[PDB]
Parts: sequence; structure tokens; C-alpha cells
Amino acid sequence: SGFRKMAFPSGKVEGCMVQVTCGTTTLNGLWLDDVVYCPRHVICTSMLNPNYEDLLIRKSNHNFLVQAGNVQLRVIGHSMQNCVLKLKVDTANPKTPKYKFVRIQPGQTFSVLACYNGSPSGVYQCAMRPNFTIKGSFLNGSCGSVGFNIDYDCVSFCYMHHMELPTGVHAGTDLEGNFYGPFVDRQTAQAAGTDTTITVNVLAWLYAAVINGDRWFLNRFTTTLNDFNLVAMKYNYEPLTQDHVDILGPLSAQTGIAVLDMCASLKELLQNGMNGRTILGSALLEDEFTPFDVVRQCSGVT
Amino acid sequence: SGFRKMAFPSGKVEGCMVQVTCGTTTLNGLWLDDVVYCPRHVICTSMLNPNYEDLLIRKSNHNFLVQAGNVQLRVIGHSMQNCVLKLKVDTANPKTPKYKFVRIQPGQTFSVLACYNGSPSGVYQCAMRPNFTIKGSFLNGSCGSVGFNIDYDCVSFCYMHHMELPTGVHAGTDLEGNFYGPFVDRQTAQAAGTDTTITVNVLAWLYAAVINGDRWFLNRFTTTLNDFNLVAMKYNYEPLTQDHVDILGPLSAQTGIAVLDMCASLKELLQNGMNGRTILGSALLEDEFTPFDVVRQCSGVT
Ligand SMILES: *C(=O)c1ccc2[nH]ccc2c1
Ligand SMILES: *C(=O)c1ccc2[nH]ccc2c1
Repeated sequence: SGFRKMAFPSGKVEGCMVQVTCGTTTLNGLWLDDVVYCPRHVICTSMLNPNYEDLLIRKSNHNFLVQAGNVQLRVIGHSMQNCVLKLKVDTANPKTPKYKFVRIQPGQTFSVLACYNGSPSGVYQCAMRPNFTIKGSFLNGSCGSVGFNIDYDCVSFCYMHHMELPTGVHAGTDLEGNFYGPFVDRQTAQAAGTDTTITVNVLAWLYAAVINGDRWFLNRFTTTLNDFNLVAMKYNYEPLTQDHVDILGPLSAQTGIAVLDMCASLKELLQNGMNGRTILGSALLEDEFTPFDVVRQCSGVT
Repeated sequence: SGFRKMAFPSGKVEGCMVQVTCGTTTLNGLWLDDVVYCPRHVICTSMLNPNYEDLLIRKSNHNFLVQAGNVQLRVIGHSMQNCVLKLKVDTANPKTPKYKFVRIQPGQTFSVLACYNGSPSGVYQCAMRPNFTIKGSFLNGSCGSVGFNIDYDCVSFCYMHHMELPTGVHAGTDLEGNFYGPFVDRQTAQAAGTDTTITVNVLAWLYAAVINGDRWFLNRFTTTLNDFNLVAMKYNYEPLTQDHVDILGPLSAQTGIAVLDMCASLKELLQNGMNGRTILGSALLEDEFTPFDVVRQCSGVT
């Protein structure tokens, strides 16, 4: 029993975190096999409209100081891939896990290993919001921290941290260096666009709550998908699709509550609020747990 | 910016997790140097009033199967220490970190590495509640999962998981095998006692919110410690002491808001509610972040 924001164990990623320094800029890099990946912003200096192709042509291998704990790694090649740099080093990381570089969808979750000066500091769960930002926790020095999921000892890296936007939310790239969302690694007035609530995730979390014994929000009503989606639009929730209904199939069967029956509960919660009650220790409707997250953590017993 | 429930990186603990099997019971153990620590419940069978001294006298070393990944560890000694067992093995764990066994106080937080069959599954933050339970997330097979904090590469182990109580909350021991709270490792009608809210933690989290730009709950008023404590009693909050005020000193100085000024905000929130607003993404007053947790995660800039 219980339900927590639960990250994947971070050990496989900790053994890949290094420090990259170019001039007076220090940030984090990811060392896999004989390559270190880091944000190309490490080659910036005193910001408005940098030409990174020029900045990189002017660098030499010896300009990049890479430190893995107390060992310096000799850089033997450098190249740019979109908004990341690839620093080839003379030593393969003996701790490299099985890994993949995946790009995630908005509404999916991942674990973040926040690092500073190449040293891991903390681990937490994040979701990619519909507007392609993440609500992270990052301070100065966090550039190059990574996001990931783990499946049967394979690490799927999905996020490298770059910047903080004016509202305090965060933006970054996949490990191919392509930004999530309409953001750029330079100084502009860019801001997060309007966001929405991830409906399928809210429904998954109501299922988690039922599995854990919170039932007060259930009711005898069932709604249609079309009628529910009319309510979702009013409250800035994303539309629910039949694929979403299908994905919720296992949790629906385990609790015996049809997906469209739970939707009638969600409509009532949106229209009435909670009237002073809580669900899984929260007084708001939580949207940062996917159906997979609920299945991973919650009992399987039907 | 940002504020998340952030665990310590779990790698140093993952390398210590093993599987202990005695008969048809399997659970987790912690392998440090040449000793494996696990709940003594592993020697139970088909529960009401076990005499563990008798159960252990009837065991031999060969009855305990210890597996570290795909390597079996040969047990060469066994002994009981309160509610844990100490299984001496013929091999020191080459991955043992610097460590200490500490016992924590109610109101303090730690990270939990949830494990199953000796394999780590997830990591999350927990607080020891005033009634000595934890609100964890654990399924069958989780016995022997551990709680810990990390400080300059030293792991302070503070919790080993034993059981789930009827309300779904959890109880366990320190690594000396002494239970937190009035609980026992046998079948009884034991239940969690009445709980309270951890006032100093709520104040720390309001400071986190100020540091992160949420200011709507601030006001021009200051209260006395005695008058605040009258309000705390009414709302089932713990009393605030001068030591608590002192501990909040650094956060008070960083934000420029005196502790007793913030207390006037907390009184108003308790008496009026939030009127539809949120603080750090929550619609309730959060009490599972200590002042140390806030300092660890939040900007230091005054
Ligand atoms: C770190 O990767 C970083 C710092 C500041 C920035 N501004 C635009 C992109 C970045 C990246
Ligand atoms: C596991 O350590 C465990 C399972 C069930 C129990 N009942 C009382 C104590 C325990 C411990």
C-alpha cells in the first residue's frame, strides 16, 4: 500500500556523470563508452546571438577539461550534434550501462538525476508537460543533468537539462541535442506557452487511489466519451481518446470500474471540487503519474 | 528554481542489496563488509506468537540462502540483534560505502530504496511521522528495504522496513533492530496512534515557497510564540519551540522574514484555508520537508 512519487534507482546513471569545464564555465556531462555528451552552451562566454559553429571551430581538444571523480579524461575529438557537444575521450567508461537514447512524448514521466560539478545531488520524478517544459528543481550549475527511465537494466536516456525559463520551469533537449518544444539555447524573451492538464494521467491516479482504498469520489454514473470531452475542454484538460481508454484497460479490469465510469467521477470533481477531502494525500487532481507508473507501483491484485 | 520531493542518489545503497531466503520466505537484506542484515521475520512460518529465540536455535547456516545478483554468498554465522538478523558471510562486499547506523527522530526525512527479491525497484523520500510510522509505498516482498541519508559520501542508514499497519502506513526498525514506535514483529491488532502535523517543517516549506516566488500568503503581522502555540494546539500541530525558531534562522535571514512573522501567515492559513490558491504546487500545507531539506534544495541567495 501507499503511493509516492517514485524515481528509478539512480546508480547506473551516477557512474556516468562527469564534469566538463571550458574556460570559466563548468557543467555536467554524460560519459558513455568513449564519448562525453554535454550542452554546447559550455563554449559560450560573455550570450545574445552566439554562432556555435564559429565558437567550436575556435576550440581545441585541450580547451576541454573533463573530470570523472578525481581522474582527468583526455579529450581526443570534439564535434557538435544539434545543441549538444560530443567529446571523444581516450578511455571508455567501464561503468557504461546498457542504454538507449529515446525521445519522450508530452505526458510521459522520467527520473531526473540533478548534478553539480559532475557530482550527483538528488533524484526525483518529472513529467514532460504538454507545453514541452518540465517542472524541475535545478540551481546554477545543473546544466547537463539528465533524465531517464530504466527497463530491465537498460537505461533509456530522454532528457538533458539546459535552461530555466522566466516562470521557473525548465527546458532541455533529447540526447541527440534536439530541444523539446519551441526553445533555443541562446538569450531571447522565450517563455513557456499555455499548458493543459494530462487527463489520462489524472484517470490513472484515480485508479491508484481506488486500488489504495480511497473511494469517496466514485459514483453510480457513466458518461460518454463525447460528453466527457466537452467537460475536459471547459477545464483545460486534454481530450481523452479511445487509445487512452484502451491503455487504462488493465487498471479498469483490476478495480472493476469501467473507464467511462471513472470519467463521470472526474467530471464531478472538476465541477464540484473535493469539498475538503483528499485523494492519495493530495487536495488537487494529480496529473504526473502515467498508467505505467500506477501499474509499476500499485498492487496487481484484482 | 523549483521544489520537488528529492531523494539522495541511491547507487551507494543499491550495491548493498541482496536476497535472503529461508524456506519459502524471501526478502531483502543489506550486505555491508562481511555481514548481511535482514528482518528476523525471515525465519517465521505458518505467525501469532513466535518465539524467535527458539526459531533461531533450530536454524543452521545452510538454511539461509543469500544471493547477491547471480552470486550465492556462503553463510558462516548467524545471530539475532533485537528484530534483525546478522548473517555473517565468507565474502566482504567490495562495494561497501562509508556508513553509519543512526536512529532518526520523528519529523526527520530520509530516502527509501524500495526493493523486491534483492533487486532495487524505486527511490522516494519519506518522513518519520510523530506517531513513528512512515507513509511509504511498499508491496509484498518489500521487507528489508532500507531508508538512509547521505552526507559527504557517508551513508547514514536509519530504517529497515518490516510491516504494513491496517491504515496502510508502515513500521520498521533502526539497523540495530529496534522498532520505531510501539510496534512488534508479530501478529496483533496493533495500529498507528493519533498523528500530528510537523510545524517546523511546514514553516520551512513556506520559506521554500518564498524563495521560489510564492508570496501571496505573507502578511504585515507578527505573532508571539505563546499565541502561535495556542493556534497550533487547536489544529493538531506540534508546538513550536525556541530551538525550532533558531533552526529556521538561516532561512529567515535569507528571505528577511522573521520566524514569528511567518507564523502569523501560518495562523491565517490554518484559520482561513487557501481560498483556491496553491503553494509550491500544493493545495495543502506540506510537512515532510525539514529545514535542512529546504536549504539543500533551494537557492542560497539572500
Ligand atoms: C547550461 O546548459 C545552459 C545555461 C544557460 C543557457 N542559456 C541558454 C541555454 C543555456 C544552457
Ligand atoms: C517482513 O520483514 C515482515 C513481514 C510480515 C511481518 N509481520 C510482522 C513483522 C513482519 C515483517
